[PDB]
Amino acid sequence: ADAKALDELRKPKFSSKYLIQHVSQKLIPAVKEWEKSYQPPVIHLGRVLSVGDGIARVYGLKSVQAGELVCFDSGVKGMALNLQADHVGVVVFGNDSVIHQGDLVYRTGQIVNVPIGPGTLGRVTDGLGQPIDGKGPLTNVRSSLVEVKAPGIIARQSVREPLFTGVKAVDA
Amino acid sequence: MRYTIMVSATASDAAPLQFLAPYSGCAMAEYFRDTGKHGLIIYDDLSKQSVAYRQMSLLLRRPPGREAFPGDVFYLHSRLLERAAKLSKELGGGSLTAFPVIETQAGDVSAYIATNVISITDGQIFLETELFYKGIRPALN
Amino acid sequence: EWEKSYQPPVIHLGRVLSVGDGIARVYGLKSVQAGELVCFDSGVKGMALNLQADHVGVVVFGNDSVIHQGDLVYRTGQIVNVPIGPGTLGRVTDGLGQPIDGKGPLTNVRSSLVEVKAPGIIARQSVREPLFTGVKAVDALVPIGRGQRELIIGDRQTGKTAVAIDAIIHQKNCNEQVPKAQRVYCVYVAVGQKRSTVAQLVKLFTQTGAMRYTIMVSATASDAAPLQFLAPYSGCAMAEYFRDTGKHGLIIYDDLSKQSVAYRQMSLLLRRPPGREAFPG
Amino acid sequence: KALDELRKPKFSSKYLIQHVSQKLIPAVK
Amino acid sequence: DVFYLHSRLLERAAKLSKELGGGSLTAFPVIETQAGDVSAYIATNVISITDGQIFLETELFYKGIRPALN
Amino acid sequence: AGYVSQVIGPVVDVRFDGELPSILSSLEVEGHSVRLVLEVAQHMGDNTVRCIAMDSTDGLVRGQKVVDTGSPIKVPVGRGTLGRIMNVIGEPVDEQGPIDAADIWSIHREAPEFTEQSTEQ
Amino acid sequence: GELPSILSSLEVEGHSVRLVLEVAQHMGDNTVRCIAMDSTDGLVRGQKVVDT
Amino acid sequence: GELPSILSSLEVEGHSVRLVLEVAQHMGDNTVRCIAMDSTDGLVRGQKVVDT
Amino acid sequence: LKLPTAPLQLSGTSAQIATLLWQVAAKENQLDKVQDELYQFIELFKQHSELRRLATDPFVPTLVRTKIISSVLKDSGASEITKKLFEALADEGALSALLEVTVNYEELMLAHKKEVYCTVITAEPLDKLERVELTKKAEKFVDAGFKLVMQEKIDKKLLGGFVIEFSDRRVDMSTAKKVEEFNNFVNKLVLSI
Amino acid sequence: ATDLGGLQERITTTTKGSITSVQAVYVPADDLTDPAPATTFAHLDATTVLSR
Amino acid sequence: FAGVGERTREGNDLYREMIESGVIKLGAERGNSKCTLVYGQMNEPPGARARVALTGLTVAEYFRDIEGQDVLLFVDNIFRFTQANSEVSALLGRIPSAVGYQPTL
Ligand SMILES: Nc1ncnc2c1ncn2[C@@H]1O[C@H](COP(=O)(O)OP(=O)(O)OP(=O)(O)O)[C@@H](O)[C@H]1O
Ligand SMILES: [Mg+2]
Repeated sequence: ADAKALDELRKPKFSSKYLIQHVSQKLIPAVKEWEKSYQPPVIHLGRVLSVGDGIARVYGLKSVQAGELVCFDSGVKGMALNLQADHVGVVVFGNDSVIHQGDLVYRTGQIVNVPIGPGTLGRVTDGLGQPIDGKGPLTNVRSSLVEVKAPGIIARQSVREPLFTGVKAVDA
Repeated sequence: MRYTIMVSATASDAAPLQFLAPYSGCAMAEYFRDTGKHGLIIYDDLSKQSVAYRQMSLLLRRPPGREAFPGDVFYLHSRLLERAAKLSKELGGGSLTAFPVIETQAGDVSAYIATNVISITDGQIFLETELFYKGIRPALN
Repeated sequence: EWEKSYQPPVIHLGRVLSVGDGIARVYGLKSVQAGELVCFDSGVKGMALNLQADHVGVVVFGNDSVIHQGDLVYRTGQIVNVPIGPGTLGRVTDGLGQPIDGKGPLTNVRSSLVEVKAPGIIARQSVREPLFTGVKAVDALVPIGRGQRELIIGDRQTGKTAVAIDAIIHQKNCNEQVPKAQRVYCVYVAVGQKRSTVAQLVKLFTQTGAMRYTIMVSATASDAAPLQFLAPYSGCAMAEYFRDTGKHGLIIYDDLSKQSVAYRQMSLLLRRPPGREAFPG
Repeated sequence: KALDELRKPKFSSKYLIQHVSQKLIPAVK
Repeated sequence: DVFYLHSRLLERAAKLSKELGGGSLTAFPVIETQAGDVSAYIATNVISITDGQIFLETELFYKGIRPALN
Repeated sequence: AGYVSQVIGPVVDVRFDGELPSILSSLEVEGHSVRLVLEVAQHMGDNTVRCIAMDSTDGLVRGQKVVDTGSPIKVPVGRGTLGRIMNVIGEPVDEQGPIDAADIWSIHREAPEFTEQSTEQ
Repeated sequence: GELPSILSSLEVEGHSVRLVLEVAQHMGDNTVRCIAMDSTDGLVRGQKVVDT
Repeated sequence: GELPSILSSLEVEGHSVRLVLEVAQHMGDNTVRCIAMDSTDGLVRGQKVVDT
Repeated sequence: LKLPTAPLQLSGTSAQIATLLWQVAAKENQLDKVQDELYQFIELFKQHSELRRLATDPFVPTLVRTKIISSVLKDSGASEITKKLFEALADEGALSALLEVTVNYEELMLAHKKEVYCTVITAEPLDKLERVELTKKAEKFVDAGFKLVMQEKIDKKLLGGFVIEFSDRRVDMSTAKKVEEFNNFVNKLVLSI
Repeated sequence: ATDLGGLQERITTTTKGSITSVQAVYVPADDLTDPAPATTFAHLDATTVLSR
Repeated sequence: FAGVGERTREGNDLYREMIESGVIKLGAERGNSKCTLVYGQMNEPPGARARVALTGLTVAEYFRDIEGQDVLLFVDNIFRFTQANSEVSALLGRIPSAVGYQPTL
């Protein structure tokens, strides 16, 4: 177990200390003799807890926003979808074969942005905005978020102008 | 393709890219809507975007609904499609008009994604397959 | 005499571990019985349903928004009981027997369990004396004796409540011309109905005079699903009072098809595996 | 308070009692 | 793996080569449908496995056509 | 007062180290692109409530300060709301300034009781 | 110690009726999971149950 | 130490027929989860698996 | 084999470890020794971060954890019970079960001594006659030779009397509750007569 | 759809050579609305639907 | 008017039609208007679309309980109220009942 009897263990209750002082000199060299079999502990980075089927559970990443692009140490982008109490379940934008258990995950601080602007006109991109037609990167272009809110009730007018499809059945 | 953009998240791509490609294309077309020009967007097979989002939700152990679609699969299509708007005169007068494409299964529009997007949008262009081989092309019912 | 006989009894405590979806998990209550009515510190009652090894699963007879984690649950010591007796005639009570007509508490009454095993083979006898409903289609074609179960099945708005109402009113008409030993005291159980229709129905029963013999148990559409689930059992206990003491009773469980929906809600919120039409087994 | 990390035990197995009884019964002399 | 269940069973019915003795094994699996619904799970599994089908109808069975081979 | 534990879509678990909010109570989230309001759905145990969000949970960090409001969602009522557009949390959407409120009332309420019903159709 | 066999019947001591259980499973921690032949309303989680 | 990559092939030693596993996912406790190209009848827990 | 009977029965997988630890420690009659080592380990996980890293971090291998727990617990009066227990909890990654195994061990020990912790909430501080006539009234709320461990409190909202808090049950023998249930009964009578 | 597309998108004519692909598709109980044939309809140029 | 899950175009059209026909007045003559719109559009999460009908009820319950009026409450598409509560029930992990609705339908 109950909470009322477990919250009273924050107080000390030993009245004898023949083991606390014994291992405190003994803890640090016993830790250090497997220091190269350790991994550096992550707080604001993330380490891949598990991976499979395009989903990586990530331990750490204390300050990812929901929907933020995270990057793995292989350069594959992710997107932190469900933040949980003990891990982050991210979705992998590509193959997860290059993502192993123990890989480092780096947040980027950006919610998922795409190239917008006049320069993207006439181009063939993938679902993230990056060009796939093989004629250079998108210039004359600024980034913008993909999860913008729709315009409100007051930000609209009534739909009055016709948009011509050119097909007689729909235009008639 | 002096005026056409193409956002192409193909079938080989990972399911979050297929889920995210309509939002990328709509954020590209909102440049034209939000700066006084006029936009036109086609989400070819929005019933594959819903499948990709179902895959990501079922692998993230989200609670499924009917046809194993998550609870926010109506919210998924509605928060995308409501960005297709006709802005007022003070916001530039621009507009974005959407043409989502839903593939039904032998005309069964009582399926889940078809009912969701039918309830969301401002009308349908039905294309029955019995009218197609009757010579009527476009097979508009 | 209240002063000389006053011992505050040793109240067995229990914390709420987690509440929500109309079912609370209650730490403690180490001596609580299965099916025992427990009482939360907000006043809302509850039935100890699933006695588990570490917690107690309490369905909450009412709204679960008044219960928090860490609220105290007190056990009342006995199985879920309603007040039965002659003090219930005339009264409009809720699913647990508490009066909602606003005419004060149920006096001249006695508590008794809602979940009583039905009388056995050797306790019955054949159904011999008639119960007239005053509907001559029924009383000529589908005659109903005393001790019978008669389903009034139909569609929405086909006159089922009207057959029930005419049976209850006809019992008032016959009760003035018969001796005491053969008088039918009716119970109407309104499960899942609108509160406005139960109010108009209580007006009808008191303006024709049939409320003198009628008990009205109403767990309406806004009431919690354990209350709609329990209200037929409360009404059947209140009418089992007249069954068990030589008298005769009539009971209308109006829309048991809404009691089964309340029970489906309770079972599916307990993560129990659904069956045909998502109903429990 | 750093003891709050150890509040809920994270059990990677269900039959842990059998493993600790295989190791605590031979602790009896 | 209920397809693999019947698949690995029904693939052992084979006509062996002349090098392996020439022996044979002929399987006659029997699947019961429910009200003629051959669109069930196990029925379509074994229909996709086996070579032929001896489909027997109830409506021809009570027309005096016995064996009721559709 | 409380801090965000899990953000799974529109469902947000919030951990309160002290006193829990009631079910159906409103929770404001401190520090966000918009006014994010959560509504408590259940108490999960271990001092954690589970909330459903009234806006987008994109941009939500585990450990964001969530304040208890002590009541359900309270919307402006009165004759000053006539001709105005409110959303679920009672905010003006018609961009005509604030909403003249005679009172603010919680949106969750019991039905009118049996003595309070009228018996005339 | 000495768990009952599966299908063996058990008698709950101190009930309103003769509540006879019948062992259905062995749950694993000296716990047998039983099916009750009568109503379990009135059972307390310490009640002594003899094995026949 | 040094989990194999996903989609990589593993070769089980000690099996009668050549049993090849293919890594499908990393389970998280230094465990990969594999699908088998031949039958798993005859696999013993603890049997050595050599990564390719 | 032949282990002692546990004083009270308990739940699963964190309290079964405590019941086994209690039966082993009563078979060795080191019941107060291993409780003291459990408290010292609670304080040990309180003190250092590298020790609770071996209980919370999922990326430390089992070999590192079992070898650190083996090598640091070689000596210093730790029993074979506690050393084997921490080997057994380090082998399984279940070192987080310590904080929940000690409270069930405490409840087991607080049941083998036939004691009971209680809380007496009195309106005024007690005298050495206001207390002695209270415990003989409080000892009728235990069912055996349970010796309550008096814990006094103060609350002026009581108008004299006492409230017992056994953490399992609560007896409100106060006067401020008695004048509350007096008014409820007198108002429930005048609405009848 | 992701597994089927990851298999299927490799069977393509590129600027080096060509692969003319003929793939028989089992349609369970002649139900072309079943998702495993309905996913592989968009993966093909010419569909040859054989009917019962 | 409680528009539960309304399209934003049709909500704006209803608002402009209420301005034009005179039942909603803007500016200084706002007090002479006759309706209160409560709008939760389709672009909102299911938690927001599940409580817009309750907000419309609260605004109408003020006019009933305090002002003592006979109020009209236009819950536009009660089926969308049902489907929004179905969505918030599925997001809360509750097992859906028959055809796919919430168990507390
Ligand atoms: N015998 C009758 N003669 C004339 N009208 C009747 C008769 N019985 C019922 N009605 C009318 O039929 C309508 C429905 O009756 P009733 O209230 O019994 O239906 P119901 O079975 O309660 O349906 P629901 O349960 O859906 O309300 C009532 O408005 C009543 O006016
Ligand atoms: Mg009716």
